[PDB]
Amino acid sequence: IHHHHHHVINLKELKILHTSDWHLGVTSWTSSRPVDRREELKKALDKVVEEAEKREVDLILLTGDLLHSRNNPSVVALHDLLDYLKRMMRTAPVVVLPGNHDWKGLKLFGNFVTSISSDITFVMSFEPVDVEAKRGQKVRILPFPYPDESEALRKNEGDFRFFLESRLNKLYEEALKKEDFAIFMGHFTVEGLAGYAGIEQGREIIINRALIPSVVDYAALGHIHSFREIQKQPLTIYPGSLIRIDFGEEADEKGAVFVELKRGEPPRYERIDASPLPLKTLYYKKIDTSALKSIRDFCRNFPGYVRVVYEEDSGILPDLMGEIDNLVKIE
Ligand SMILES: N=C1NC(=O)/C(=C\c2ccc(O)cc2)S1
Ligand SMILES: [Mn+2]
Ligand SMILES: [Mn+2]
Repeated sequence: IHHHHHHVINLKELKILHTSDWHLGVTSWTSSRPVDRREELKKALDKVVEEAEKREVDLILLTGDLLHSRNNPSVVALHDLLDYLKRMMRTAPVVVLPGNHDWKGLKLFGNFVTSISSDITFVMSFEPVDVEAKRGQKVRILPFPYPDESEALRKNEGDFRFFLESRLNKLYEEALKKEDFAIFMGHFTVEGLAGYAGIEQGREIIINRALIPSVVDYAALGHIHSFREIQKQPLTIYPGSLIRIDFGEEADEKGAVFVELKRGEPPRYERIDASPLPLKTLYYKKIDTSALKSIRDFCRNFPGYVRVVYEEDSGILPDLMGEIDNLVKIE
């Protein structure tokens, strides 16, 4: 046949796959028992990609931290990224909103790649971009990346906040000039999140959810590891990551989201579960004979990774990480 976009008259529906926060390249628990997450992660992504193909989505949105390493991603990590980007592009046009990147290689790459292809678009600034979806639908993208110099501008909280708000107002106005659909994409922490917020060791951008341009058909967010449905109008969602990165994500649901839009109807979505490996934390006062029994018994047939937390030493610990290959941390 052909392998370009279709052009359907008066089509007022849009099918979206939104995934985020891949963290390609991650090795977890390096201080206790390093575990390369690559194999588990690629399984999840395959599942997401296969779902996309089955649902014949029209557009694929990628937000958040696709690479784990801020400034120095490994070659393997890069190769997996570009590999998965190609696979999606074979399914549907892809729009990518990069996370908090350091290396300048990305911006030149993203622009060049966007200039030469009609199936991937990198949105690296605050400028809106119109894109064409799989069946010819015109989609206006309103991007909200991490601001480059303003976080380091050291401008007071007041002026910085006003900068952000004025940026959102601009996006609001640009969304009103929409042909067909408009989608917001952002990479920041929604104000008053509980409890994926209050994360440390990273410079944070807090945005009140009311300030997300209310006239968009969908608000695709990334940066947060847990799936959250922030609000219904405009439908605003963090997909979450695809694997449980660390033990604070034990109780999380991981996957991507499928979203359907129809002009005269309200937006509907289904979660696509990545069904990643489970995590479990076991708690004890001391590692006594009872605790050893409990640990050994639990880990025995548990398919995922296990952390043990305890308060006090009480003699020489047996080589538990030896007998139990599942146990990745005893602090
Ligand atoms: N600290 C960082 N987090 C990221 O996601 C980084 C880079 C990135 C580059 C391309 C892309 O599509 C997503 C993220 S750097
Ligand atoms: Mn982030
Ligand atoms: Mn993240």
